[PDB]
Amino acid sequence: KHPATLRKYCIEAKLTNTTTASRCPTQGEPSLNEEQDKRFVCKHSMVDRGWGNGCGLFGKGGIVTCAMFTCKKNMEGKIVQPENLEYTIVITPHSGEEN
Amino acid sequence: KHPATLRKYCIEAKLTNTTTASRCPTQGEPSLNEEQDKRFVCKHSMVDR
Amino acid sequence: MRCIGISNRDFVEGVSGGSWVDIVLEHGSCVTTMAKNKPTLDFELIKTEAKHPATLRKYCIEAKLTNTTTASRCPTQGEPSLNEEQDKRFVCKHSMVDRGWGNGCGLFGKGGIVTCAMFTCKKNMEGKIVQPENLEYTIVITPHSGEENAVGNDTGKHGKEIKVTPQSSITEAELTGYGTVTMECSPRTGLDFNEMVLLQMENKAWLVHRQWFLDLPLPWLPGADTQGSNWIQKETLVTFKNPHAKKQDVVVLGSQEGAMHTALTGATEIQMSSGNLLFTGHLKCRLRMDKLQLKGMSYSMCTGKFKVVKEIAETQHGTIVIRVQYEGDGSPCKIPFEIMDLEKRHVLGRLITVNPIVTEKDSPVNIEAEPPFGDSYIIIGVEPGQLKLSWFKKGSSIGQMFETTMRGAKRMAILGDTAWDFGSLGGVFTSIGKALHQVFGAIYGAAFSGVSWTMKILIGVVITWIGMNSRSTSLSVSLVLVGVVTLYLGVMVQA
Amino acid sequence: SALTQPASVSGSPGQSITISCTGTSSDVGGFNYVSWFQQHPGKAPKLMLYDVTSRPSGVSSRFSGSKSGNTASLTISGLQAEDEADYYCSSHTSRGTWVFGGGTKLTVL
Amino acid sequence: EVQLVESGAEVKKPGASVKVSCKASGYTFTSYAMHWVRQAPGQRLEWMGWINAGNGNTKYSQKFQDRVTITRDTSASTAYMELSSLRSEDTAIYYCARDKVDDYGDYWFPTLWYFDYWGQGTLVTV
Amino acid sequence: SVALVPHVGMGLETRTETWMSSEGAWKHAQRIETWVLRHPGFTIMAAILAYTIGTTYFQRVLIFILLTAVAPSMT
Amino acid sequence: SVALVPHVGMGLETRTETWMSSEGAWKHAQRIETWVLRHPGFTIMAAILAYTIGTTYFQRVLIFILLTAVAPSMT
Ligand SMILES: *[C@@H]1O[C@H](CO)[C@@H](O)[C@H](O)[C@H]1NC(C)=O
Ligand SMILES: *[C@@H]1O[C@H](CO)[C@@H](O)[C@H](O)[C@H]1NC(C)=O
Ligand SMILES: *[C@@H]1O[C@H](CO)[C@@H](O)[C@H](O)[C@H]1NC(C)=O
Ligand SMILES: *[C@@H]1O[C@H](CO)[C@@H](O)[C@H](O)[C@H]1NC(C)=O
Repeated sequence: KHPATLRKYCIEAKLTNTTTASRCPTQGEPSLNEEQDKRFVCKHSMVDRGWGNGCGLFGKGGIVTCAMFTCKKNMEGKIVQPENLEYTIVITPHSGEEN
Repeated sequence: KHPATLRKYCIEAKLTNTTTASRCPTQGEPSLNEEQDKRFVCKHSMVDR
Repeated sequence: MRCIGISNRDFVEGVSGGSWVDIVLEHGSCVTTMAKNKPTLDFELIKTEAKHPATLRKYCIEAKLTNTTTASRCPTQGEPSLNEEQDKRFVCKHSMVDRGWGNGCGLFGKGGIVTCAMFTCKKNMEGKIVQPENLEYTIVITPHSGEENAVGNDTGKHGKEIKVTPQSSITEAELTGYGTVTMECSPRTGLDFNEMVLLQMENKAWLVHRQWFLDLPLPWLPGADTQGSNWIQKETLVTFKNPHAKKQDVVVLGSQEGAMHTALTGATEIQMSSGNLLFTGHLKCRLRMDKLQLKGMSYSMCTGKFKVVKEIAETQHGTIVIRVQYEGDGSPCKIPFEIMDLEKRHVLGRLITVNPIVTEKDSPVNIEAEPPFGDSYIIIGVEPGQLKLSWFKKGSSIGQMFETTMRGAKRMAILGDTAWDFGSLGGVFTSIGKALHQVFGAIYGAAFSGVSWTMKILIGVVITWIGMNSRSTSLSVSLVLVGVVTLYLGVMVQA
Repeated sequence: SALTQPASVSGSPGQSITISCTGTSSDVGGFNYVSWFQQHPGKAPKLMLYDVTSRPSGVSSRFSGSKSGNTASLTISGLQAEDEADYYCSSHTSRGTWVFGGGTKLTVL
Repeated sequence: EVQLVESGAEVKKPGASVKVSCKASGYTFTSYAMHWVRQAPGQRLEWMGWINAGNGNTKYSQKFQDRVTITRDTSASTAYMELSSLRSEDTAIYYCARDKVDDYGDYWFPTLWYFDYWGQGTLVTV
Repeated sequence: SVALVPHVGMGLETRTETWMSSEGAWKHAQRIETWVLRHPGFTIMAAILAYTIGTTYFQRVLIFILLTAVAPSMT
Repeated sequence: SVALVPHVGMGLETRTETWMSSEGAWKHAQRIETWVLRHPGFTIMAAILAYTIGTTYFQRVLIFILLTAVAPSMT
């Protein structure tokens, strides 16, 4: 009786509002306003940069990709205190009744 | 000439809008809305109740 | 310039008698070919297309059950029967429950019970296959002209792309001004598409092994099936629950999409929405540079002043690219470009954009050159107003040798026994090495298929220890080599 | 975030006139995605320069581009009457968008 | 010849919606991304977003993000720019400019010569 | 399930990054570590049994590693 | 994947039947059998390695069994 929710797991999500930011080699990390929000899952990585894609240098430029994480289905896990633990027992004598 | 800034470092900060939340024992973790954005510095701890 | 700015660049230098060279082309990589009298070219595999896929199996990743029915039989009366057991769109199970007077039975025993439900697929993943004759590799050949396509699209040049198919595996590019290049490719050996399935699952496609695909534990349709209703392994997507011996029930096992995603780790993802495009794999081609000629070799030195309009930069491969503009007379002139020392007594570096020339006065040309490690000076132009550029290359020659050995070993790891063709000019040593690699790789792939990288490292360590603790030197050395190679491959296996 | 350019500019014919496009470390101080567009009245913009300095095939060689720190500059050397137009500076920013200058009106007189 | 042609001028009332098209010819429509750039009467050029004709991907300016919709028609080699809930500030010429996507079909890094070809410009008034 | 046969040692591998290659590289070892931390009792028994069975220290370590690696996964 | 961390050895089992006891009782052994069939080469080399390392048939057989059971698992 009266279980308490201990944790909700996400089993089906969706990603939206994906965004990316790049920086030229050796200039540090890119910045995304969405990195501040925790609803956005983000990752930093390196891409090849050079004259072709607008950089004066020819190194590994840092890049950050951010997408909004939204949960669609849950796996709630509840807990019960042993006090709210109604057990039910049925006692039937061997009365011999027909049924 | 024309140097590009590589990183900013904080030498003097301040804290404001402090909030706290607790959960009864063995019921998991407290949840604060302020924990949603990274402007707020947070930490989890256990206090007897 | 297309091949610059890509960290997986390869430099193939030298063509054999016959003016041909063997180059393997990879999708993420690029190849710059340098020959003595020939111009420098860039080769990139930019697309592999499989056409006319044929489904061989449609798996069910999510189903539902609708029409549950049960038949029950008293003990010693045999198993029951439902009319829907004959039905292939129903999934059935036989169990036993306690029976007796209380159940209206009269014999007090284990009465067999059968429960059936209709299996309906809600989501499936196709397993299309493609005939090896239907592949089409698209390749772009771009020469180091030092120029640009120019934005004015009324004339569009410098963009030769050649399509290579198993039927037409020989094709020539007509690079304007440089003659023509002939590619003699072997698409039938790049990838064994008779042992691969184009696995498509909810707007995401992977390239997977065919035996792996046929071994998946999900229910499947033959592939020609156009109505479902005959799923094979329906039992893998349902569970029959008989807690105690009261009732039997059947329920579905939820969407298998995430479990499939977990199963697909180690499978290369492809595109299958607008055609089946595979941006993975390699092509082995022979480069015919015989009818390939440098452009403007009849021209004369500029004898004018150059200005640097794009400041000299160092690419990821130890070379330097600069963009200079000519401001002088005699517009179609060879550009005097040398990598000398400070006193200009010795030639220290060799330029890569071979025979840099100026076609128009107001048309910058960008030169790529390979300087030496350490101090070097880039000289452009002649005595009046000659512009001398300094440069320091930070590496070491030993470091470059180590890096090249590492790159060659990595190429062997990926293109096992095909790494011998990446720059091969024929020869007997290359053939012997390739044959030995084929013989050894057959055994290695036989003995290490289906093993994760952690298991490879464990086995390599075990074999290395066994070789170390071996009385025989002939056995010890071979075992240690096998162990070290196994450790290397395990440390560089997942991709 | 708009790239800042002088509201107007004027130069006597046959002279050289320069235009400035000051941006941030992301738009014009971080990348070479600097382009100059010339727009005559009642007409669509015309790409005059790109990659800071490179000029289109049909674009005259009188047009030269420079970039220093967060500022990119466009210079005109002939100052012909046909050069009198409105010039816009654009850059591809670090966040994947395009920002345009406020545009400078060049007048020969 | 690589000519870009857009629909004709239109008059709309505040609170309405306007769709503008840009027909691309002379080049592979699927190989280039289509950008929409609007310019208010006697004001600066403003970037709105782009559509990748190869796969229909889009990126809008933070401004216009909620009102502008960009679509392409591979069959007609045509691009569309839907602006909903027009206001008095939306009166301006709406240009279309192209930029080639990479050989993968992904358009994330532009080419240095982006916006090399423009449409004539479509005028919208509210 | 399908997740238990994760298309790893099939060859077919290239320079291009595979699917879920960043995580699956170490997630198995992470899982084994978590299991060993959550079930200390079995690991002690595995060490004792390996010591009893393994004549040399090489055999003992090999047996212990195999036992502790197969205990959670065999589940 | 969660599917690699099932709820088997948690020690809560009652006389009542569990979620997939019938199905999952032999699933791992079936997987090992199928893997060993599809990849014989690793089986021969594992047998050779176990025979070499194991000084007594007990050690050799145990090592071979553990190697064969763990190879598909990480796979
Ligand atoms: C995400 O995009 C949607 C449009 O699909 C928009 O309504 C929403 O405001 C966006 N959220 C953020 C945080 O930008
Ligand atoms: C923080 O507190 C101040 C008052 O001290 C208030 O004006 C402000 O809105 C608060 N902000 C947040 C994010 O709680
Ligand atoms: C299954 O049940 C549905 C009711 O939802 C019924 O319409 C249909 O005829 C049944 N099909 C059978 C029993 O084969
Ligand atoms: C069980 O009891 C009910 C009511 O007492 C009776 O109707 C029935 O016949 C009995 N036997 C059964 C249900 O087998």
